[PDB]
Amino acid sequence: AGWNAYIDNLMADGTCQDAAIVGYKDSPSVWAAVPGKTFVNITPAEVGVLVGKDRSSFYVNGLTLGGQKCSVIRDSLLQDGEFSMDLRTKSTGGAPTFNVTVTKTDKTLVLLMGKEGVHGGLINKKCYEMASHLRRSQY
Amino acid sequence: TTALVCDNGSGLVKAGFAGDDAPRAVFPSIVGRPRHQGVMQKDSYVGDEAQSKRGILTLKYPIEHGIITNWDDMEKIWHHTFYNELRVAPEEHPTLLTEAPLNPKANREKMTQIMFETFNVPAMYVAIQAVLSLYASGRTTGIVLDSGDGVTHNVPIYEGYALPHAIMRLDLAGRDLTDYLMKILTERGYSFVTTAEREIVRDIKEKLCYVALDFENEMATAASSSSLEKSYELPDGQVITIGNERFRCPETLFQPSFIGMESAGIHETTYNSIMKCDIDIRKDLYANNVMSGGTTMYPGIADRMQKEITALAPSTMKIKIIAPPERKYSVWIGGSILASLSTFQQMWITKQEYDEAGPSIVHRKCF
Amino acid sequence: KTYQSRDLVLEPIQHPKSIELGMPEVDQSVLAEVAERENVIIGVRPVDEKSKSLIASKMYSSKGLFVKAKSSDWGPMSGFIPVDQSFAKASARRDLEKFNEYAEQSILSGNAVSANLYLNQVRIEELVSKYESLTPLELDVDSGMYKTTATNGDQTIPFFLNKVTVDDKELWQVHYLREGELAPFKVIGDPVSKQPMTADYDLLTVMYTYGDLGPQDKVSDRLKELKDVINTSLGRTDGLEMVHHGADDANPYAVMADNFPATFFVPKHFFDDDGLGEGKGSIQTYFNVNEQGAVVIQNPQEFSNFQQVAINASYRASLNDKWNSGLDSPLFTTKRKLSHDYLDARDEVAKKLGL
Ligand SMILES: Nc1ncnc2c1ncn2[C@@H]1O[C@H](COP(=O)(O)OP(=O)(O)OP(=O)(O)O)[C@@H](O)[C@H]1O
Ligand SMILES: C/C1=C/C(=O)O[C@@H]2C[C@@H](CC[C@H](C)/C=C\CC1)O[C@@](O)([C@@H]1CSC(=O)N1)C2
Ligand SMILES: [Mg+2]
Repeated sequence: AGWNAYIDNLMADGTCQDAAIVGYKDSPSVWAAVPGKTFVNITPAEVGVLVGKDRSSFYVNGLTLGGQKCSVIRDSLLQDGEFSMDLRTKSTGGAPTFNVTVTKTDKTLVLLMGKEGVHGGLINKKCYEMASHLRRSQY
Repeated sequence: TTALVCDNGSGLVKAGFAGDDAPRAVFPSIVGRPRHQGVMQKDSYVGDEAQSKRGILTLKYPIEHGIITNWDDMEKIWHHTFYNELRVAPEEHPTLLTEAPLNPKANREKMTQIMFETFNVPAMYVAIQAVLSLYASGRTTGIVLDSGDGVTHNVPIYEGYALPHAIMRLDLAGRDLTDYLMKILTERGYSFVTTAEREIVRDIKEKLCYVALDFENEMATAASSSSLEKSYELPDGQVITIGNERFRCPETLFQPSFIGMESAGIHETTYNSIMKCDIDIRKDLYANNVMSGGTTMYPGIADRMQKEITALAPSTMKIKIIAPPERKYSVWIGGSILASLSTFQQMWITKQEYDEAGPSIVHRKCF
Repeated sequence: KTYQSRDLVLEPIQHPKSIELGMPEVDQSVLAEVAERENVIIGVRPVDEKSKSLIASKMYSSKGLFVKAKSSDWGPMSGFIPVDQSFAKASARRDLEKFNEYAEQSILSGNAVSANLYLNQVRIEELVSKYESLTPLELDVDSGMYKTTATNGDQTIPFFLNKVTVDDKELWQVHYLREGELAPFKVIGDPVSKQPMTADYDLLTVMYTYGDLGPQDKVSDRLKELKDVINTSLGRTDGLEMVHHGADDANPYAVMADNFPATFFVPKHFFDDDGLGEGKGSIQTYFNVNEQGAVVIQNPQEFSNFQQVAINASYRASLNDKWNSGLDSPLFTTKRKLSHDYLDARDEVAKKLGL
């Protein structure tokens, strides 16, 4: 599918290190993602935690995206006009951690992970703008 | 072009320029309007000027418990800050404003709209007060206990991001402590009830109060000797002796039942806040407890928090309380740090972004 | 052993020498105790060395506000402000009309009185023998006074000194030839005590702990209260205060003898082994401190280093206080004097934020 063009668009300005568009209805699957990165390995169990009815068990010790442990910073998944979650990876020692935003549309999750030092607000705005474009195209 | 940093407190406005190590202006957060409200000197007075003319004006606090409640009066405060205190044209400076933890979405949207539409700032950013205090300590992960004049919060923060699900609020802060000290001195036969008497008691509180390491032991010492007594000269020339009131007043932070509140104390809400965070970050929070705000200035408060948190936590947990000497102003100082970094230019909301998205741009960009 | 914090490097003082100060050491000890009790850093401008005995006598008042007439540096009036400004320093002698008008207006406005000048025996001995400012006194028969002349200023003017008893004290009254006739010499005196004004203790700067900074209930009430504590501690008779409320204009003048050597007084924790930090040493290792606790600041560079050490220790000049402290700026700007805790935190945050 021509979904790779959306990944190229998200990765164009050099602020992000990973990006993905994931269908979450029925049997979830990665429609498009940056090859060899983390989001490409997202599982249906991980999608289930992101979109699940329970909005508190992921505060015990976070959640994973492609096996990468993340903490939830803001859960705006059920907030009108946002439908997003902001996360930050969890690593060891002085290893860098990165901001992630997930935005939910009618049929997809748009996921974006920033490079080191890229502010979560920049990633959230970028993810929001792509999700808005997809909603206009009935996705 | 220099960015401006404004910390709008329930009690005091702290304002200045990014890159400076202290605010240039610190003034009371009050607006005074004429008592005569008819039709046939000035529409309003702000801060220092408002208090001087207290006899002819009705004074109000536009921020209650850290949240803006009177928007018309808040615009008067911002106008005064820019034009009278800082002497700058707001349209020439990017402006960093602070907000309380858990500030409603409608309030942060209105603050954004007022900055761009009323003051025409070129860019702006809204930061949570406690996060800026953590930056002023040279950290990006930790848990801040911020207690000012109007509200107290425990705010755990991961890499510069406050964790709202774990924030705890205690609706008890410096003003309630002043009112409690007024009540317990009045119980001795003195009379501290008026607005002017409230200011005398606030001065007694700031000068002589402290946090006891062991409250019951300190009460027993106060009842068996005069070793803890201090004298204070009142404006009329009378001398009042402050004894167990010196430590009973801030003890209310640890025991809110003293003022009839059923809330847990600041040590218990610190534990509760840490426990609402991921298991993986809890050791880092316990080792990085930063105190900020005027109500954390009591001598002995860091040693008391160290003892109380040690008693709650697993015995093997490494606990550290950081209480910087400049903590009355660490929110402002942290804002000056953030707004002076080259990474800030990518964080601010520009007028172009505001024109494209409207006030809800503050949800996306500021957290 | 060496002190280091960012770009501030101070090497321990090798072979510390004693520095001559104008302020009597009895008063230096008082100010050292005030700095400790009030937990403030107090800086005082140098006092002219020759006026020390005048101040130590505790008989005179000190220079108040609104007095623009100049003091004298010659004759028996040395250290005082003569009503006739032809007897003042050279700058007044070359602008007589201007300075005589300042002296007369200070008396007409109630800010001063015209007072007789009495000197003690210590002063006569200093002027004749220690400083050789006056020629040896020669007794006259007709007046019963001793004639002398100055060895600097206008050496042709005779002065006449008379032994008098003023309230159980044996003093010398100064007389001169006013329009050719013997008359009592007049100096500017305080309007309450009526006593001649000597140099005062002019505060250079006051640096407070964070707790004492911020808005005030009432141009500063915090400085007014500290000045009252200082005058109370100095214990002079009511009306003979050495420190005055308020401050005169900044003035477009400089001269090193007017700002250095300054005497700073600091809280006693600065003198401990961990005074400047955990293992950074005591303040007296890097700054010249005398036996009375006076921290002696000799030049603008030392002042800048001292100010940085004080700001690093969370002592700052108030926002509400107005000072003209600086002179010969090595780097006396806002950006150059930022606290090292601020700069270190900014560096740490920049690193953590990916910069
Ligand atoms: N030395 C001190 N000891 C105790 N309390 C103090 C001290 N100094 C200031 N305070 C108190 O701190 C309060 C002001 O602190 P601060 O400026 O942090 O509050 P704020 O930012 O205006 O309020 P908030 O953040 O609650 O909206 C007042 O209640 C004041 O009496
Ligand atoms: C010196 C000072 C301190 C302060 O914290 O002031 C702030 C703002 C102030 C506003 C009213 C007051 C009469 C004006 C100015 C005093 C400002 O109210 C406070 O004093 C209130 C009332 S008593 C108390 O503890 N907080 C706090
Ligand atoms: Mg505050």
